[PDB]
Amino acid sequence: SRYLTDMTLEEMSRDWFMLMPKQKVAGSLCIRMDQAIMDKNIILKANFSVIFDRLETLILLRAFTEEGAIVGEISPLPSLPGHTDEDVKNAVGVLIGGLERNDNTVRVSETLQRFAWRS
Repeated sequence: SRYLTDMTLEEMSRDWFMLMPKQKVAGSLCIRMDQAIMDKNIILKANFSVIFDRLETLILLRAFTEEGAIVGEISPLPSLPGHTDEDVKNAVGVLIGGLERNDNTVRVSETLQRFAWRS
């Protein structure tokens, strides 16, 4: 599989904090985000494996503000016996929705919007 990423090697490994922590689990993927963050522009970016540009498995997804700070993450449990597009889609619905309720403008990367929004 090729690793396909919307974020750099630095960004995908960068550690972060939440001023107001929130967790919800959808798709058996843990969505973690900072509820304090409001009105900002955010880009959702992922790091995942693909087999010839078709998603195999999400590895990690992070939401970055225009300030460059990570303000959210979607991470699978490292113990799922399979993976579906629907899992990632439902989890992206949690993260976009929480940010949107906090009035943020939410952008989605080129590949993420295919398998987690158009699917």
